[PDB]
Amino acid sequence: PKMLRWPLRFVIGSSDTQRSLLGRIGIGDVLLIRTSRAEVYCYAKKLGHFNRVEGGIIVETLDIQ
Amino acid sequence: PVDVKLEFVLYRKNVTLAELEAMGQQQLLSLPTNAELNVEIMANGVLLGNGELVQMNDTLGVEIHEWL
Ligand SMILES: [Cl-]
Repeated sequence: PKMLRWPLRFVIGSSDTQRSLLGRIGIGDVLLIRTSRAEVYCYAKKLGHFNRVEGGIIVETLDIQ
Repeated sequence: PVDVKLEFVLYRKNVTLAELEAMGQQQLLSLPTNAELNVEIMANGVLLGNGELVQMNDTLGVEIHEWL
Protein backbone atom coordinates (compact mmCIF):
# COMPACT_ATOMS: atom_id res chain seq x y z
CA PRO A 1 0.00 0.00 0.00
CA LYS A 2 2.97 2.45 -0.35
CA MET A 3 3.18 3.23 3.39
CA LEU A 4 6.45 1.36 3.16
CA ARG A 5 9.85 2.12 4.70
CA TRP A 6 13.37 0.77 4.14
CA PRO A 7 16.01 1.12 6.85
CA LEU A 8 19.30 2.32 5.42
CA ARG A 9 22.72 2.16 6.98
CA PHE A 10 25.56 4.35 5.76
CA VAL A 11 28.49 2.14 6.58
CA ILE A 12 32.02 3.52 6.64
CA GLY A 13 33.73 0.43 7.94
CA SER A 14 34.00 -3.10 9.17
CA SER A 15 36.19 -4.94 11.70
CA ASP A 16 36.35 -8.62 12.63
CA THR A 17 36.83 -9.15 16.38
CA GLN A 18 36.33 -11.77 19.07
CA ARG A 19 32.96 -11.71 20.92
CA SER A 20 35.11 -12.14 23.99
CA LEU A 21 37.11 -8.95 23.66
CA LEU A 22 33.98 -7.01 24.43
CA GLY A 23 32.80 -6.05 26.86
CA ARG A 24 36.41 -5.72 27.86
CA ILE A 25 35.80 -2.52 25.89
CA GLY A 26 34.75 0.54 27.74
CA ILE A 27 34.56 4.27 27.17
CA GLY A 28 37.76 5.94 25.95
CA ASP A 29 38.95 2.86 24.08
CA VAL A 30 39.51 3.23 20.38
CA LEU A 31 38.09 0.58 18.06
CA LEU A 32 39.93 0.44 14.75
CA ILE A 33 38.36 0.16 11.32
CA ARG A 34 40.30 -2.65 9.65
CA THR A 35 38.15 -2.72 6.49
CA SER A 36 37.24 0.66 5.05
CA ARG A 37 34.07 1.16 3.01
CA ALA A 38 31.49 3.74 1.95
CA GLU A 39 28.52 1.53 1.17
CA VAL A 40 24.81 1.79 1.72
CA TYR A 41 23.07 -1.18 3.26
CA CYS A 42 19.51 -2.30 3.64
CA TYR A 43 19.57 -5.27 5.96
CA ALA A 44 22.17 -7.60 4.42
CA LYS A 45 21.93 -6.31 0.81
CA LYS A 46 24.53 -3.79 -0.36
CA LEU A 47 22.90 -1.21 -2.60
CA GLY A 48 25.91 0.84 -3.64
CA HIS A 49 28.56 3.30 -2.67
CA PHE A 50 28.35 6.87 -1.45
CA ASN A 51 30.46 9.98 -1.19
CA ARG A 52 30.44 12.35 1.75
CA VAL A 53 30.20 15.98 0.76
CA GLU A 54 29.77 19.24 2.66
CA GLY A 55 26.00 18.84 2.99
CA GLY A 56 25.99 15.17 3.81
CA ILE A 57 25.84 12.33 1.36
CA ILE A 58 25.51 11.77 -2.37
CA VAL A 59 24.89 8.24 -3.57
CA GLU A 60 26.17 6.65 -6.76
CA THR A 61 23.98 4.26 -8.80
CA LEU A 62 21.87 2.44 -6.18
CA ASP A 63 20.55 -1.13 -6.79
CA ILE A 64 16.81 -1.77 -6.15
CA GLN A 65 16.50 -5.52 -5.48
CA PRO B 1 39.34 -17.58 16.76
CA VAL B 2 37.41 -14.57 15.40
CA ASP B 3 33.63 -14.49 16.01
CA VAL B 4 31.95 -11.17 15.21
CA LYS B 5 31.81 -8.44 12.47
CA LEU B 6 31.75 -4.92 13.88
CA GLU B 7 30.11 -2.37 11.60
CA PHE B 8 30.78 1.37 11.74
CA VAL B 9 27.63 3.27 10.86
CA LEU B 10 27.95 6.96 10.07
CA TYR B 11 24.21 7.49 9.59
CA ARG B 12 20.97 5.51 9.58
CA LYS B 13 17.66 6.61 8.12
CA ASN B 14 14.29 4.99 7.57
CA VAL B 15 13.30 5.86 4.08
CA THR B 16 10.12 5.95 1.94
CA LEU B 17 9.68 4.60 -1.60
CA ALA B 18 9.70 8.25 -2.64
CA GLU B 19 12.95 9.33 -0.95
CA LEU B 20 14.43 6.09 -2.27
CA GLU B 21 13.70 7.09 -5.87
CA ALA B 22 15.18 10.55 -5.18
CA MET B 23 18.47 9.04 -4.11
CA GLY B 24 18.68 6.71 -7.13
CA GLN B 25 19.36 9.97 -8.93
CA GLN B 26 22.01 11.74 -6.93
CA GLN B 27 20.01 13.99 -4.64
CA LEU B 28 21.78 15.10 -1.49
CA LEU B 29 20.94 13.61 1.90
CA SER B 30 21.45 16.12 4.68
CA LEU B 31 23.63 15.02 7.54
CA PRO B 32 24.30 17.36 10.42
CA THR B 33 27.72 18.97 10.59
CA ASN B 34 28.24 16.82 13.71
CA ALA B 35 27.77 13.32 12.22
CA GLU B 36 31.32 12.09 12.78
CA LEU B 37 30.88 12.60 16.52
CA ASN B 38 28.16 9.98 16.76
CA VAL B 39 29.20 6.98 14.63
CA GLU B 40 27.14 4.00 15.69
CA ILE B 41 29.00 0.76 16.25
CA MET B 42 27.04 -2.30 15.34
CA ALA B 43 27.81 -5.96 15.85
CA ASN B 44 25.76 -8.62 14.13
CA GLY B 45 22.65 -6.44 14.00
CA VAL B 46 22.49 -4.87 17.44
CA LEU B 47 23.68 -1.39 18.44
CA LEU B 48 26.66 -1.55 20.84
CA GLY B 49 27.61 2.06 21.26
CA ASN B 50 28.54 5.30 19.72
CA GLY B 51 31.59 7.53 19.32
CA GLU B 52 33.70 10.10 17.49
CA LEU B 53 35.73 9.26 14.38
CA VAL B 54 39.49 9.45 15.03
CA GLN B 55 42.70 8.91 13.16
CA MET B 56 45.59 7.05 14.74
CA ASN B 57 48.69 6.92 12.57
CA ASP B 58 47.68 4.89 9.51
CA THR B 59 44.16 3.87 10.30
CA LEU B 60 40.73 5.16 11.24
CA GLY B 61 38.73 4.31 14.30
CA VAL B 62 36.02 5.32 16.71
CA GLU B 63 36.86 6.72 20.14
CA ILE B 64 34.08 5.26 22.33
CA HIS B 65 31.75 7.89 23.88
CA GLU B 66 29.05 5.41 25.11
CA TRP B 67 28.68 1.61 25.32
CA LEU B 68 26.40 -1.42 26.08
CL1 LIG C 1 32.83 -8.24 2.45
